[PDB]
Amino acid sequence: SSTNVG
Amino acid sequence: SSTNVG
Amino acid sequence: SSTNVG
Amino acid sequence: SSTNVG
Repeated sequence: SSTNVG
Repeated sequence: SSTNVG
Repeated sequence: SSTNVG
Repeated sequence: SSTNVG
């Protein structure tokens, strides 16, 4: 899984 | 899964 | 699954 | 599944 917040 | 917030 | 918020 | 919010 991956979570990316710019 | 992936969650991307610009 | 994927969630993308611009 | 996918959810995209511009």
